[PDB]
Amino acid sequence: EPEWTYPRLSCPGSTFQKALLISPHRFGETKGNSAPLIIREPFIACGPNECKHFALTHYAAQPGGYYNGTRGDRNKLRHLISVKLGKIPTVENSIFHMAAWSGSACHDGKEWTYIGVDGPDNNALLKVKYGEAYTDTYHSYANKILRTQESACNCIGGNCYLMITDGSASGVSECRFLKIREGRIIKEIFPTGRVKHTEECTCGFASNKTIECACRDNSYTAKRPFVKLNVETDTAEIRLMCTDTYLDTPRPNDGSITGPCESNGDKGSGGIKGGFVHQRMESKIGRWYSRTMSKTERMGMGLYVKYDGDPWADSDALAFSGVMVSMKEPGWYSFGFEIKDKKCDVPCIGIEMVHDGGKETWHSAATAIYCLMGSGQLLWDTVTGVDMAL
Amino acid sequence: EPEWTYPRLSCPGSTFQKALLISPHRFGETKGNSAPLIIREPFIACGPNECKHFALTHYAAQPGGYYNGTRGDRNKLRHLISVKLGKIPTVENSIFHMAAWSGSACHDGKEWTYIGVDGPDNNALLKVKYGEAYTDTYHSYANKILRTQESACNCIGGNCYLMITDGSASGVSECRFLKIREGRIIKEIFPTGRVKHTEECTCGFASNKTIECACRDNSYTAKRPFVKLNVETDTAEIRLMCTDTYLDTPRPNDGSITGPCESNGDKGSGGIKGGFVHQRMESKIGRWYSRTMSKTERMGMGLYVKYDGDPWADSDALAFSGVMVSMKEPGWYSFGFEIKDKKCDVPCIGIEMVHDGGKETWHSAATAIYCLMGSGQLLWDTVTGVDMAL
Amino acid sequence: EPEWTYPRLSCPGSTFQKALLISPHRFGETKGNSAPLIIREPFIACGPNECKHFALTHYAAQPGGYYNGTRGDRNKLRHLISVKLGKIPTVENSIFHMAAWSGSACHDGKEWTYIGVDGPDNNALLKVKYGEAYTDTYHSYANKILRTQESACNCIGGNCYLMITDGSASGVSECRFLKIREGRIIKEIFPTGRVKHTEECTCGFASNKTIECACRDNSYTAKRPFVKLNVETDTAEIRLMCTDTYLDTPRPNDGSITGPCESNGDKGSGGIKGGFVHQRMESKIGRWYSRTMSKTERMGMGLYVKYDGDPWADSDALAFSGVMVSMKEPGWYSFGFEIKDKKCDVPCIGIEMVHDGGKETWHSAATAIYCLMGSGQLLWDTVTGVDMAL
Amino acid sequence: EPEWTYPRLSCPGSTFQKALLISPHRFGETKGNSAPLIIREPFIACGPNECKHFALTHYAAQPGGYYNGTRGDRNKLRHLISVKLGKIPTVENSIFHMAAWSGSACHDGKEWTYIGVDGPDNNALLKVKYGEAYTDTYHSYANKILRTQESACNCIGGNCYLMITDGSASGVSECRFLKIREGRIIKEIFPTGRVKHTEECTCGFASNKTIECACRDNSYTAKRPFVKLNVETDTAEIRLMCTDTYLDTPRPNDGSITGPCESNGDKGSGGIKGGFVHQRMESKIGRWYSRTMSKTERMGMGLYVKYDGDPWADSDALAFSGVMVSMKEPGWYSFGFEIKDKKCDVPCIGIEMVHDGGKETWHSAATAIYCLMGSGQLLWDTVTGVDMAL
Ligand SMILES: *[C@@H]1O[C@H](CO)[C@@H](O[C@@H]2O[C@H](CO)[C@@H](O[C@@H]3O[C@H](CO[C@H]4O[C@H](CO)[C@@H](O)[C@H](O)[C@@H]4O)[C@@H](O)[C@H](O[C@H]4O[C@H](CO)[C@@H](O)[C@H](O)[C@@H]4O)[C@@H]3O)[C@H](O)[C@H]2NC(C)=O)[C@H](O)[C@H]1NC(C)=O
Ligand SMILES: *[C@@H]1O[C@H](CO)[C@@H](O[C@@H]2O[C@H](CO)[C@@H](O[C@@H]3O[C@H](CO[C@H]4O[C@H](CO)[C@@H](O)[C@H](O)[C@@H]4O)[C@@H](O)[C@H](O[C@H]4O[C@H](CO)[C@@H](O)[C@H](O)[C@@H]4O)[C@@H]3O)[C@H](O)[C@H]2NC(C)=O)[C@H](O)[C@H]1NC(C)=O
Ligand SMILES: *C1O[C@H](CO)[C@@H](O[C@@H]2O[C@H](CO)[C@@H](O[C@@H]3O[C@H](CO)[C@@H](O)[C@H](O)[C@@H]3O)[C@H](O)[C@H]2NC(C)=O)[C@H](O)[C@H]1NC(C)=O
Ligand SMILES: *C1O[C@H](CO)[C@@H](O[C@@H]2O[C@H](CO)[C@@H](O[C@@H]3O[C@H](CO)[C@@H](O)[C@H](O)[C@@H]3O)[C@H](O)[C@H]2NC(C)=O)[C@H](O)[C@H]1NC(C)=O
Ligand SMILES: CCC(CC)O[C@@H]1C=C(C(=O)O)C[C@H](N)[C@H]1NC(C)=O
Ligand SMILES: CCC(CC)O[C@@H]1C=C(C(=O)O)C[C@H](N)[C@H]1NC(C)=O
Ligand SMILES: CCC(CC)O[C@@H]1C=C(C(=O)O)C[C@H](N)[C@H]1NC(C)=O
Ligand SMILES: CCC(CC)O[C@@H]1C=C(C(=O)O)C[C@H](N)[C@H]1NC(C)=O
Ligand SMILES: *[C@@H]1O[C@H](CO)[C@@H](O)[C@H](O)[C@H]1NC(C)=O
Ligand SMILES: *[C@@H]1O[C@H](CO)[C@@H](O)[C@H](O)[C@H]1NC(C)=O
Ligand SMILES: *[C@H]1O[C@H](CO)[C@@H](O)[C@H](O)[C@H]1NC(C)=O
Ligand SMILES: *[C@H]1O[C@H](CO)[C@@H](O)[C@H](O)[C@H]1NC(C)=O
Ligand SMILES: [Ca+2]
Ligand SMILES: [Ca+2]
Ligand SMILES: [Ca+2]
Ligand SMILES: [Ca+2]
Repeated sequence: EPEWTYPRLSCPGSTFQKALLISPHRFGETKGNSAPLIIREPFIACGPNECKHFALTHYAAQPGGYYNGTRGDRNKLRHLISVKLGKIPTVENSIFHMAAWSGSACHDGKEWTYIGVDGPDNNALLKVKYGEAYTDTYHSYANKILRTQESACNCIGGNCYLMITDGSASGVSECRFLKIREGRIIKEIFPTGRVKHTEECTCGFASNKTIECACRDNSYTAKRPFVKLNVETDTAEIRLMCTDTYLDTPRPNDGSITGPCESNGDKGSGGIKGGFVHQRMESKIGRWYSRTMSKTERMGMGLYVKYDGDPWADSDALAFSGVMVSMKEPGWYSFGFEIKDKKCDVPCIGIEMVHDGGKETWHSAATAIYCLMGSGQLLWDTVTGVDMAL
Repeated sequence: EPEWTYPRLSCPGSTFQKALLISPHRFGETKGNSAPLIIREPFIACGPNECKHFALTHYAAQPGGYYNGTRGDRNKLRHLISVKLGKIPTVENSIFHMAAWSGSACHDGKEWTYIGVDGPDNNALLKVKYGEAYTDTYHSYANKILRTQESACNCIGGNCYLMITDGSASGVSECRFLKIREGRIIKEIFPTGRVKHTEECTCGFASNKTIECACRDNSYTAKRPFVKLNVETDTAEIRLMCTDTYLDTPRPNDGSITGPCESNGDKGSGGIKGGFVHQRMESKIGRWYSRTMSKTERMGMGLYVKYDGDPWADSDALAFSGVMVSMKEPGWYSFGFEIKDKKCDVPCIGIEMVHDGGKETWHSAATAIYCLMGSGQLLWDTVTGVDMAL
Repeated sequence: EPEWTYPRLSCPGSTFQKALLISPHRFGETKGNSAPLIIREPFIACGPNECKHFALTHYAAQPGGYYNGTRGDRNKLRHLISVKLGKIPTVENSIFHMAAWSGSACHDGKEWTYIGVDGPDNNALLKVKYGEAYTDTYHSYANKILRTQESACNCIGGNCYLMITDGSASGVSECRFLKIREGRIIKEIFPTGRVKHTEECTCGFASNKTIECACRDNSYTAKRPFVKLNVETDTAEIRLMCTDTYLDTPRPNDGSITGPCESNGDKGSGGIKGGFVHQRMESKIGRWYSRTMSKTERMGMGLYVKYDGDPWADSDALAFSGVMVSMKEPGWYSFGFEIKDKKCDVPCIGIEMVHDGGKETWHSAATAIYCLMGSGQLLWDTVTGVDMAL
Repeated sequence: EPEWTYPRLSCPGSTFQKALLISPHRFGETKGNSAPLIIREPFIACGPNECKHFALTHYAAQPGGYYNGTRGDRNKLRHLISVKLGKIPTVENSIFHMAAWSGSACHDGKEWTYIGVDGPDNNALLKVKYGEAYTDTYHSYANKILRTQESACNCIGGNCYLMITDGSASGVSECRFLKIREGRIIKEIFPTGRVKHTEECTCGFASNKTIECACRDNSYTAKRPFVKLNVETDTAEIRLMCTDTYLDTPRPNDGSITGPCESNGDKGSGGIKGGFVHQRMESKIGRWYSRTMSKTERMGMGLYVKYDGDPWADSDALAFSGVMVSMKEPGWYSFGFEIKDKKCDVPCIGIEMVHDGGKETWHSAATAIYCLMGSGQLLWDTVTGVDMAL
């Protein structure tokens, strides 16, 4: 019989390495006979036995004749799909969980919870599934596009925690946290602090008592807002990441934002979902982050790390760990997830690599995975190997 | 070991919402590489661990060369098929249960029961299959196209109840109920009351004591015949629904059929199978129905609910719960099924959205899913997104 | 924990009915995107939990460019493949058990045994697999094409019995029986009686003590040789089926072979594998057989039945049960198999329907299934629905 | 719960026979609708319930547009993949374990261990994965293409032994052995003796005490270096095989290398990985090897055996056990693996049959399987049946 699940100490290791590429569109050419789903916003969640690869499909394959509109975001056809990690997400392999143009998922130890937001922009609806059953919803509270993590949610003792948000992308977007248990919302958590704009949060456990998320401010700053959730007291505070190594895109030169830690600075309009995962140690806490190689475009992806301290107060640059994606390749969304080993947890970062040929062709993505493994320096970058002309 | 299942209290919730679209022909294009089966009359039936998506195929794929005939109903090629709900029903994903040009299925908590009618129009044969084995048959009794539900049948305590009917579709078709147990028919129940013409009943549990069916008079009325089946005494009775919200298609204007409740009215000729599903609470029962948005065409699909009362006597209009399919998309057969959550049941409605381009091109169908979830109003509607020309 | 398996009493029923068609080539057209394996000699075997559909593929799909040679029999590419019954045997769905141009399989209650013969004609080799492991072989003893049942073998108390044979197709072919236990040959059984030519035997249990097979004489008679295996004493006798209803193809007019029961008669050169399954009752034994509608070509397929008596001595015509395949459709190999219901066994007959366009096109087959179900007369025939020009 | 596995006595048997052909490119034609992966360096590794078929893909299918590069070895796209043995390794059937341009895997009785080396030629990285989790890494030690077995590694009592090597392939490559446990490297074993150049060892258990490896000197000899690894003391020693039946390709004429056993000889430059597998009896051990039928080209594959004796000292020619691939078909890499039967182990040899049409067309491979089964001589040989022009 299955127990609830808890964050365990991390596995030993001092560096990340290239783990695995999932590039479906290597098989999307017209010469071929394969049918990979057009997707975006991939993310991964692992339970005690499998890891699932999730995405939002446009309900189209390549090749096909429904490309037109695949470079949009919300519509009545977007679905949350998954396959077992390491399987190519195709028409036959994928499972379609629910209609949703925004999503999340997480395993509590007994069951999968699936999260999908759909509906009209002025009144969207967060839906929840526990296994195969629809169990609860949540309503827009700002009437300006309710949306969620695009990342794994996080469960502890059967309590699953989920960031949601609502409000103008180019203005105020106050996020809330949901406390979900066996598919049903049992508490809403309103953060305090710097709440102006928080979205597309990437959250993991820093401890058995705290969740941390690095988030996106699409409006005011290239600093990432940084949430701290206290799971023992069901309360949350958000302050900007003080680090000179600004993690959003677009962004100014590192350390060029003058003033106190909460200062917004410039080139802070727009943003990108960023990767963040915890290395939990006995007397240490490892914080691993990812950001675009370009300060302006979605190209390349870098790995950064900082042990200990307070991300709210420390202005120190993050340590640069290595190049995961070269600047000559697309570097879009990235996310954190952990694989459950037998006795310990393995932290990993995934990378969405979008094939963008403009609005006059199909628009989709591959997923690069990096994971904490062994000692040394990160050794090799990743390429999609896709030529969109085929 | 497993035990027999019984209807449970429904899960908490106040409105339906868009769950899931299964739209195989989104990958049905010449430009592509997939092979979705040409099907019609879909329905869903869920068990303690799996929900299954059934349909009647024509034993052809799109694209393919065997379109001719796919706009017909009965032939030697038709087979009851299924995929796990959420999977695209393609040549490879599908499983072929039996030859059938009319079907049903249901889980008793121990095993799947599958039901398929095939054979000549003047001597059809209902076949029962329990798991992998074929176990019993029922004979035509009117020699006018013996036929069954096209929706999930209903199992309580190992006993599965099923509507069957036989007769001219422009005249009399007195239906019967079969009591099946572990694949074998143990009692025929002959309903009393308004028996002139019943078919394509959508049935579900109103309690541990009563099964209710909303049906189709293809001959005499636009009101749906409404079966109450007492499961304790194995007796059944039919009267027409009194509600001014007439549920068949075609139909006249709401509340325009004058006279006592049993009055047939104008626009009786013709019909369509309608969604019906139960919401079982503490000491009240909600009844959820679906009808096409057009009075005469198979376009659109609206949701309606009515808590309590006797459906044989309540002239009251049903409450309009929302638009599931717009008047600009096809709305064909609809059906009710329930999903099993950990401790309670989730009431759902499925809509068949047929792609119809005439007898000179392929003729298949998508399936839209709406389920009780959360509170509020029903928000978004469903399109199939299919271009029948691609 | 699993027990060994034994023949149980049959399920009640007095007639066969059309159960299920598996016609992969409905999806083989060039307009399509599917890839069904080119196969022949299909057969089915069921264990306590699933039923597997077996065949010998030419290691080619349709469409493709390896048709040339698919109208042959033995080569270094022929394999024994299977899928779960009701699944279309395609390149992806099928599993490849072993190289073999002749085969058999059966479940003992704990495990699958697979049988495949390959090698050169003058020295072929019978191979055995127990689950995934190759466990034993058997050698040609006549150097003239060692070959086997093309049908399910039969297990009792963990002992699986298998017909094999060797020798000229147009001359003498003395069959032997193998006693196999957990993948290894533990006894060879040499029949006595009329041993001149016995091949492609279709065997089932007539009792907990006897196996009966109806076989093919390709050389001397259109009567089917009829084996009786005694499982309590590991001994076997073969005599010709005395019945006027000659079951082989080609064949003379019924009852036209004058003389004693063992008389060969004419039109007895050549032959066809014929279907045969037992209806085991308390005080009765049902023997169900199938034979071509044509007396000369492989067209149509008929169902016959006789209760009780001695098939060695009785000259009475078999009772005609109905037309399974019309004479306007191909009727090639047929076979018997039983599905295990919960408390009882269900007898069924399968029919190989070859698409034969000559040697200048592909050459493959679909499988029609009929099964004992309910009372009355067999109601409907089967068609492949395939146009080989597509 | 499961327990650790140990080598068991082999099953009874005296000769190998043709088991199974996996030839994906039989469905690789333009005329068709399949998508087999372009792979090379296959190998098999079996566990207590499943046997897995591994390969290194180039992340492309046939037909497809990414042929260019598929005749190379190392690039960022290469991934270790697998299907259950008997399944066609296509885009949909496959699972992508990790990025790797050199690989291995093995089961300890509790879990799969997967091994993949990727990275720059001058700083490769071996990655260890235990089930779903990445668990450890090993670094280049010569900065000359760290690389591993390309065959199953070897687990006894939870300890998995693996050969790795690093060095110029036209010079020195002193190999090492890694002792892995539950994904983690717990000891490096540095072999003594003839260490000049070892690589691509094919390893297997000779007893509960000793692992034996037949390897490849790509530089100095056509004799195979032969590792004896004592598993009790974790020490290893290498000397060359003395047998006149030299096993590398290219090679000179048998018994033409004159001198003591350690003598290198002519035609040392170049090499190929060879099949090697153990047959463990009461108190004797058979050693089965494979070598290409041509002295200089990668054509054909023959089987050889030698019961007992010391392979470091036995000048005796090995007994020729048969032709598996004719001199008219490709014979590339070969490898040994064992299948687990109920109470004993089944020794097997796998052959890589590469389809080579030059650097201007696709470059992939089939896999032939031979296993110990029954007695006699080895009968039939294997073709792949592929036309590289289709
Ligand atoms: C239609 O009819 C069926 C059959 O009667 C009803 O199903 C039963 O529903 C009741 C609840 O109404 C169930 O009783 C409960 O069982 C709980 C344990 O879960 C399992 O229990 C056994 C094994 O322990 C299993 O065999 C079974 O399948 C259950 O899944 C108990 O924990 C509960 O007891 C607690 O609750 C109350 C106080 O709140 C008290 O009884 C106790 O003091 C205790 O605190 C509870 O008794 C019963 O198990 C169900 N049986 C079956 C076969 O399903 C349907 O509810 C009914 N539908 C209606 C009425 O709409
Ligand atoms: C390499 O090393 C391993 C570990 O020592 C050996 O594996 C053992 O092999 C022996 C046989 O040589 C096994 O002993 C036998 O166990 C049988 C039962 O099967 C299971 O037993 C237990 C549970 O009962 C399980 O834990 C285990 O995994 C087995 O699968 C017994 O029935 C046998 O006993 C009978 O046989 C003889 C007489 O013939 C007597 O011992 C008894 O009187 C009795 O009649 C038998 O003892 C042992 O279980 C194996 N262990 C493991 C962990 O696998 C390998 O054989 C060895 N390889 C070599 C030597 O080549
Ligand atoms: C916070 O989450 C739980 C809080 O209890 C921690 O998990 C638990 O960890 C303990 C020990 O780490 C486990 O207890 C036992 O440990 C002994 C060794 O002393 C061992 O022999 C037993 O077999 C047993 O495992 C306990 O089972 C485990 N529970 C679960 C559900 O995992 C967790 O480590 C904490 N997270 C941290 C510290 O980051
Ligand atoms: C020949 O095969 C076996 C020979 O024993 C028969 O199967 C066995 O049948 C008996 C009864 O049919 C089963 O015993 C028990 O029956 C009682 C009822 O009296 C029931 O309450 C028990 O639960 C139990 O089932 C026995 O279990 C069963 N064994 C197996 C392995 O199936 C079989 O019926 C014979 N075949 C014939 C007669 O055709
Ligand atoms: C809706 C606001 C938000 C910020 C602009 O848009 C996101 C940015 C997009 C992006 O930056 O690539 C992709 C996301 N799919 C989108 N989210 C939704 C719900 O549409
Ligand atoms: C045969 C009577 C019945 C009522 C008109 O026909 C149904 C009409 C249906 C319809 O109105 O679309 C299609 C159904 N598939 C068909 N059922 C059968 C068994 O043919
Ligand atoms: C080899 C003798 C036998 C009788 C002519 O041939 C069978 C007849 C063929 C047939 O009658 O259709 C098909 C069988 N695949 C074949 N068996 C083998 C092993 O090739
Ligand atoms: C790099 C040294 C080694 C020996 C020549 O190369 C091998 C030659 C092999 C060969 O001879 O065909 C192909 C192997 N895939 C390759 N291995 C790697 C890691 O590239
Ligand atoms: C459809 O089939 C009928 C016969 O069944 C045939 O007469 C008709 O021409 C076919 N239609 C087309 C468009 O080919
Ligand atoms: C293969 O790729 C190289 C560059 O990587 C390119 O120069 C060459 O032309 C390509 N070959 C073909 C046949 O296109
Ligand atoms: C698709 O783009 C076309 C241009 O090809 C444009 O006319 C239209 O806005 C879009 N239509 C749909 C259905 O997406
Ligand atoms: C296939 O048939 C061709 C004719 O197209 C003939 O030349 C030859 O005998 C056959 N070849 C193979 C490889 O089967
Ligand atoms: Ca920003
Ligand atoms: Ca009507
Ligand atoms: Ca004959
Ligand atoms: Ca050499």
